[PDB]
Amino acid sequence: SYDRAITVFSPDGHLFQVEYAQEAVKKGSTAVGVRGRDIVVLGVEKKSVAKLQDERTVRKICALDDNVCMAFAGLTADARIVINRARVECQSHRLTVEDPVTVEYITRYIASLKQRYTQSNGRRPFGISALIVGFDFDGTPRLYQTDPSGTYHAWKANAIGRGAKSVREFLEKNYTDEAIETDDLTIKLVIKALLEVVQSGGKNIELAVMRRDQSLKILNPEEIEKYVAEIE
Amino acid sequence: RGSSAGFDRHITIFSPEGRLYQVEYAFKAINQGGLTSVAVRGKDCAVIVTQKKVPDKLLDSSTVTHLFKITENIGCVMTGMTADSRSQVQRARYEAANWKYKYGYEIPVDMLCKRIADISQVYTQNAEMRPLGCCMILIGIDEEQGPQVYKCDPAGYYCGFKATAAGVKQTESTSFLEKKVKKKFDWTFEQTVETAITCLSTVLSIDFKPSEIEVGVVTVENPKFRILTEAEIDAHLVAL
Amino acid sequence: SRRYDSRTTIFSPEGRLYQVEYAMEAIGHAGTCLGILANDGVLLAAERRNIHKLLDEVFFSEKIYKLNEDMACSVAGITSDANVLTNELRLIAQRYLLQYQEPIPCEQLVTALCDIKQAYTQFGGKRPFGVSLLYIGWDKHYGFQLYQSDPSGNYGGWKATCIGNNSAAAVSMLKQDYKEGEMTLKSALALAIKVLNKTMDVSKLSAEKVEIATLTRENGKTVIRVLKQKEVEQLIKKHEEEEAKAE
Amino acid sequence: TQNPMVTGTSVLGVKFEGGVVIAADMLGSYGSLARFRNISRIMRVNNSTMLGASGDYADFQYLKQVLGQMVIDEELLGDGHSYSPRAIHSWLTRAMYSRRSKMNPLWNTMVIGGYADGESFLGYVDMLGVAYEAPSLATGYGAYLAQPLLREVLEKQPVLSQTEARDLVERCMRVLYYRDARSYNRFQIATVTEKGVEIEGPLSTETNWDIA
Amino acid sequence: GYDLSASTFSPDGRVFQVEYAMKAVENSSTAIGIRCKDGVVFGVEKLVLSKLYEEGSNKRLFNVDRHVGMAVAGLLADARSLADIAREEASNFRSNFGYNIPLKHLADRVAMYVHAYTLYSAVRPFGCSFMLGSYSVNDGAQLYMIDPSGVSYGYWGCAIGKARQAAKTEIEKLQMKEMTCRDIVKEVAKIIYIVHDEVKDKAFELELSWVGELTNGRHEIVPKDIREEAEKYAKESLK
Amino acid sequence: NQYDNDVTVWSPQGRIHQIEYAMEAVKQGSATVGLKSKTHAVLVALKRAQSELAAHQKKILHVDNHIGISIAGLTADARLLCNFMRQECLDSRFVFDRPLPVSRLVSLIGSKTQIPTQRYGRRPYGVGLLIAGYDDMGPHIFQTCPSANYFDCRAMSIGARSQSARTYLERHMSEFMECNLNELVKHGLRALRETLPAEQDLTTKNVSIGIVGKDLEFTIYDDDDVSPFLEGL
Amino acid sequence: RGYSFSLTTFSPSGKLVQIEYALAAVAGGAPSVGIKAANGVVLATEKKQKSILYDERSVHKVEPITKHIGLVYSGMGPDYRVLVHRARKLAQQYYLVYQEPIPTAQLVQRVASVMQEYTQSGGVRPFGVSLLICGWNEGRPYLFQSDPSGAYFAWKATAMGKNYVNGKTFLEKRYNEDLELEDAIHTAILTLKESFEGQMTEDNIEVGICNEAGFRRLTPTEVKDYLAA
Amino acid sequence: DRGVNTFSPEGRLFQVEYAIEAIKLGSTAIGIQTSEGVCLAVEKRITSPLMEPSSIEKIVEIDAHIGCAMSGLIADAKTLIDKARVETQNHWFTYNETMTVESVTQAVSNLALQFGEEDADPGAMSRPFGVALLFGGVDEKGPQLFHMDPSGTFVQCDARAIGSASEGAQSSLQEVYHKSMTLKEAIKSSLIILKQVMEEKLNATNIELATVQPGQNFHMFTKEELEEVIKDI
Repeated sequence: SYDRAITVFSPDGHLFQVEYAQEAVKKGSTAVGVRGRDIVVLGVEKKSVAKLQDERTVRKICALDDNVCMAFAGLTADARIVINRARVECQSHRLTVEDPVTVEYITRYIASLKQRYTQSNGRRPFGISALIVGFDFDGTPRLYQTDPSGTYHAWKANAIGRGAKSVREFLEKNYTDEAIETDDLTIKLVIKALLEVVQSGGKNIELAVMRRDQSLKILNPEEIEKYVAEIE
Repeated sequence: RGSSAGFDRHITIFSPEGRLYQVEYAFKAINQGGLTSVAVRGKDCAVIVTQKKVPDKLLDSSTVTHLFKITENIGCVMTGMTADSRSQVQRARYEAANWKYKYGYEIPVDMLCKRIADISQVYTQNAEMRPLGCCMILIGIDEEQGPQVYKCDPAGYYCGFKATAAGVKQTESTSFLEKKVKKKFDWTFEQTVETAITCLSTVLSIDFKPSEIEVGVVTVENPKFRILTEAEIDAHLVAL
Repeated sequence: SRRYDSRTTIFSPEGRLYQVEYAMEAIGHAGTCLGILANDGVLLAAERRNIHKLLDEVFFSEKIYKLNEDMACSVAGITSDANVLTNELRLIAQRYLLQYQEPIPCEQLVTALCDIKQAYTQFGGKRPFGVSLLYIGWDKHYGFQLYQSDPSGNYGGWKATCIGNNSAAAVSMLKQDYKEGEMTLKSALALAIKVLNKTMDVSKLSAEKVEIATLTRENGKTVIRVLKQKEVEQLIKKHEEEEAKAE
Repeated sequence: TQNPMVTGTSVLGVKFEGGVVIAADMLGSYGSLARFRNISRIMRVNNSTMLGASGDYADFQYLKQVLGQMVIDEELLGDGHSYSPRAIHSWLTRAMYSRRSKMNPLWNTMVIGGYADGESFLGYVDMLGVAYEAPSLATGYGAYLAQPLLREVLEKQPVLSQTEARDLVERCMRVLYYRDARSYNRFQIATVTEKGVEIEGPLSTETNWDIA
Repeated sequence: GYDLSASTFSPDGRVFQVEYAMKAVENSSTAIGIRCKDGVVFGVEKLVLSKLYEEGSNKRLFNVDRHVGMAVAGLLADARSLADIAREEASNFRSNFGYNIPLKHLADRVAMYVHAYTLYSAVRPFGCSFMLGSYSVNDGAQLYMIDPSGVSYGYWGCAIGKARQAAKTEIEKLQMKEMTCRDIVKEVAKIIYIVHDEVKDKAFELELSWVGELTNGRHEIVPKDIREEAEKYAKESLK
Repeated sequence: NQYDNDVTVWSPQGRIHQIEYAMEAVKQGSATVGLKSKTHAVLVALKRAQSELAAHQKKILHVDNHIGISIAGLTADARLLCNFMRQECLDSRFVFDRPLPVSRLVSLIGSKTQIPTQRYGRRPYGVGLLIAGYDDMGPHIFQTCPSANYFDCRAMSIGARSQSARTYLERHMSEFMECNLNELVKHGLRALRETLPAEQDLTTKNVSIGIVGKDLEFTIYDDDDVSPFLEGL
Repeated sequence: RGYSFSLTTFSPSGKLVQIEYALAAVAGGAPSVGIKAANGVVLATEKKQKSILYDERSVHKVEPITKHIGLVYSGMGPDYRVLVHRARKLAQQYYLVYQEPIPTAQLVQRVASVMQEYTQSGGVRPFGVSLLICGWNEGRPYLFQSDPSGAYFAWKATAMGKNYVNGKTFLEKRYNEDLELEDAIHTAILTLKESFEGQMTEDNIEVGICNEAGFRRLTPTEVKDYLAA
Repeated sequence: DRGVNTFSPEGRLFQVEYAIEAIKLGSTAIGIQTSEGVCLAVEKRITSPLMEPSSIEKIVEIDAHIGCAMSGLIADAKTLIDKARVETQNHWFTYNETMTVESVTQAVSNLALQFGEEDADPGAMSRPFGVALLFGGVDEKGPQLFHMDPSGTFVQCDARAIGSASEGAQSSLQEVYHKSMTLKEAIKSSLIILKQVMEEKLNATNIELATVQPGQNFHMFTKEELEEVIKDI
């Protein structure tokens, strides 16, 4: 077995391999998540439409379980590995506890795996950051973020990937009880946040909503265009 | 010519011209000992004469030897690094034992040479270990081929020979033998010892004395490997 | 030994996996392989690179490989690694048919291989596989599907895609020539010759220099057929006639 | 051993003032057959400890080699420390229990007699790891024929001399020859004292009376 | 960079890691061994670095078996490790074949373990050379020395350490083949005292061991009385 | 240069710099003194406080009723060796029902500490230990080194400014054999003091004492229990 | 243990130089030729010894794998001996399961798999040998080449080793699809002769032939006859 | 070039010394031990208003009588806090007793330095843990506070500050700490020193405080109780 230490401390106490992983996340597409009162919204920038590419195969928003779903920025191949591990985990949890995993339970597991790959021999940190969003059994909307370092925090709204700082600055000044009262207002907040980074507008923006006690819904391109016009 | 790129000359990997310098440096180790070995086959005999250098009068000379018995009927002359040599003598002795236990007959000298050369090749393909710096010249009597002199090298190359030499004066010995064998071969007869003794004597300009050389011999009449005593070696040296 | 290790599975100061990027450069020097999805079927058109006169034709195809009874793939990159990945693809398909007794869905087969490819890019200390594959197939969930995978372990479904030499130029021409929803295997087997006639700058398509395979559903059975050289020659002839007519 | 093969019979032991004495017959039986009639089932572990064994003789031959090396290993260190008679008894209890727990027992009941620090040691070890120390020991049929007699004498006179101990051992060996069908009339007597362990050669209870 | 691993030959056919390992043995005090007709006597110049050290600390004469003794030079930690290997090889030989191991076989088997540390980069060559000596009625007296490379040869008188060459001149002026152990012990002490350099090496404790007909084929430390007579003869001879 | 980053690389002068480096760690630890009489072996340790509001650290440890250890170097490596020593002593009292000879334990530590010095990817142990034990051979003081070499000592000092102590010990070593426990303990305390930053004294807070003898199981005297020994200097 | 990291890796231009260097060793090997005729395949190799002190009948370059499959090579003979053993063991594993001689194409694929492993495994170098495998199966002659990379090719005629490019040009102008093994043996000797330098003799060259009867190595005496004409 | 376990010419281990620098970049955490209990305070260091301050957990409970304050790479701590919690429950299952704080600190400090790449284990750690821990609890010995560092060294501290402003809070701590200080006075002293070092303005949402008291269990102060103390601060 290859057992070299890929992730090692550097003078000044910096794990450069973890910092290089975050540079890959910064090269990723922008993913935005706003936690509303009865709706959690996740929207991703469809970089290039490609035109000759089936979109169903390049979706960056997935469902780990019936109550949880996640968006990612960074390497798509590393993400597929993390999503599959979290999907298997949610089912193993339902079998050993007979209850749906909590949003933070799965966020904790995804982070703990992303961390062990930063302190295990023969492995490179995962170059992906995720936005785990769901609804706890109590019905509380939940939004968490994971870093390639294994660090996770809960947020009211966040942005990952290219132009995260710009989008998060926008959400910092445009997030309020007002822009969250209506499910449509929550959706248009994510749309406007991405439109700050997305140049095409509407055509290059995937979006998904998970209302309480309901499966993840992928808004159709026409529905997205409706809000994009109303938000103009 | 000698282009290098990477650890071409530190580990066993191909040079820009596919050369494997590490094996080439393992052939320079064989000549670091300073001794030369000569093996000649005759009509019914195979002889292995080697140069014996007991540097100190405090060293027991009975322990300073390069001739070895792999099996009662297979003999070996080792040239190069002494510790690497004793390692291959042991692997040969074990492979010969495992052979009789699994097949029920003594191993042919060609088959012992191929096994040792196959193990040597693995040191040329793996980078965790250095090749062994030693050459083994094996001699035996095949039931259907008679006298057999085989040599394996640090690269994994093995071949059968009418007469061979290994060590510092390998080239000069080769030429000496590559003229007698051409005329009428190492004059076939247990006195084929004279060709070997004279080859080593001529190349290493020296009139050997009974104690300055070691001679091992296998014959169709007496197939068992035998190390000649100073008196027997003296008889041949006095004869010439 | 840390001195002789190349550290293939590590990041770069800019969050880049260079072994994967270098392998992708290798793929861009291999024979052009184009895939076009039509309403009646899917097609793979590769550029033959073994075109010496003393070569014997002893196989069904050099670049196209059947992995299932309903799936086939073409490869661009290192042939040795493609033989390894094609054998693994065939086992994954057989292992699924054993567990469920149904043919494997196409994207499920591509994901399995891409999971293996991605693992060589994160751990192990070994080089990645320098092979990008174009997969064509039919399933009872999405029907005729074309997919492309990379040494990174990243796959994607496409309506028309190219991999190999002059691949970018091909994707450009396919982009301006592919009519989504209005493509018949005839118009698909026509745009293939057009793209190959531009990607393969080496003279004009010579039939011996190209390989064309089609996957179609005939009476509830998926049929993969490598067009015979006679058929390919007729296609190249029609393209020449059409171009001349427009002149 | 799940099935004992060539076995030895009873081994006796008695501590006296100045050391201990062990006695065993020189016979190995193959199920009723006196097959090997010149074997020693007594061993000098070191200068202060002796060991007598009943049961499988190949299992005893294994212990003689393992304990023999254990002593050679210690005497190569030159540290000034040595295995005491009690330490050898502790190791044998640990060894017999370890094997019994693995369900692969050494079919052997051993009597360990020693002398160190002006103290006499006499310890018993069975194949199941049962071990104890006592003024007298009798394995096999000596547990029913010899121990009763030794215990009677060691009750009235708690401390015996070397002359008394040897006399009682030779008397118990005669009763074992008269009533043990797996016994033999050739025996060895080993004595551990401040001079070390001494083993006496083929002795005979030939002092047998047959008024029939 | 051809001298950083034992898995690398130089462009000249030399493994410099093993040559560097033997430089460590040449930086150690000398240990001399002389074979006579009665057996073998080992002698070591044990330099005492600290006066706060008990007598017998860092001993360089070991008992590898009832009949075999080991003199050592170079790293004592590596030497103690090879004494454990020699002790284990002798133990397994007695358990498998059922007799005292011949010193040639013990030497050959230990030399092979040493040579196994001269072929890979995962391990470093041992930094110690040792002399194994024994005496049996069937084999007689035997003296073998093993080097960091793993070469084993039998000698009539060997010397490992910083003064090996000077010690060898003195040992070569002796008729060991005709002398007896009782007479050799004084000569070993004389040579160790003559090779010792007080100006540089401060002070030393002469360590003496022997195996022979007198010890009945048992390696042992020369009796204190015999060692003291030897040291008195040694100092008197230096005069 | 390229001969001082691995323990499997001999320098051109026959020296492993990594063992020399690990041996520097012990010289970078609080001084610890150890001396033996004819009946007692005492270990005096100069505990060092990280801050004015921090306990010293605990430099003296128990291995078995007959053995105790004073530490110098990496405390984590010291705990790892202390556990190996504690188990080896438990194993001896479980199999032979006898206290493990102190000399034999030191042999085992030198064998365990030598292996990591000849294997690629492994580091020498960075702890120097002063072992004090009583046995059928009397009181014993031993010093172990990161190089895997050990020494039977009449008295020893390992740590920072420990040469000052070794100077005192070498001068007074002649009288230690025939000494009472308090005279012996005070001799050790005096030497540990000779290793103190000029303007500093041996308070009950900065000193620890471990003792073992014919009738005394290894005891670690700390805090007020050191007051009896300190009072009288 | 051993190194678990690949010694063969991708260069910035997307090339594995270690395999390129192994192909340099194959091009510095002694000349080898293979010709697939309509009734069999001839494998001929230049076997020139350094001196008259070598037993030419001791070690062979043309070697049988099964009874219908035979191999020749150009490169490092020690590495070739490893691949000959593996080819024979793979050929026997096939017979033990399907109880039929292994198809020559199946053997070339299985051997090429082992060769590719030495280009992606850890601590090992690629095999510095290119192999020419000839086999008779299903009443058809087969000639395949195997590169150090693990890539296999089917040929009608091919040359390897020193002067392989000029040899392939000669074979291109001489090879005729309608040929017999006897005519093929002559052209193979002529191809080696073009790049021999000396007098080709029954012992300076080694030839092996595969036909419906099976694979065999032409005896020095049989080769003596061919060299005469 | 150098592997994880290479000693410096000063014999210090580079990976352990770079992990200590990693802590100097963490949020300041202060721990004070009084007779009436132990107080643990930490700086949340919130980055954005959109973050949920509750998600930042720098003070955790190992058991009802033991709490822990972390500073440095927080993700690294998760595995260390998991070992502490399992070791405490294992001690309960085996001996039916609460584990002492020194025994919990010793069990976790043992996992540090257990790293390497020489096939040390299948799931062996590759590098040291870049975290410093302040364990505070109440055993049979009373309120106790221990500090553990990435070197595997643990110490009993009456008052200790770990993090970025330790080289300043410790000076302030050594100027306001008295053995007789009450828990309330200690709690106020922690917040005052934290408010000084903290870059942001200390509020009831940007700091975390918890206390272990002889009778009461580990208690994390809620905004209401924090606001009361911050009012006096």
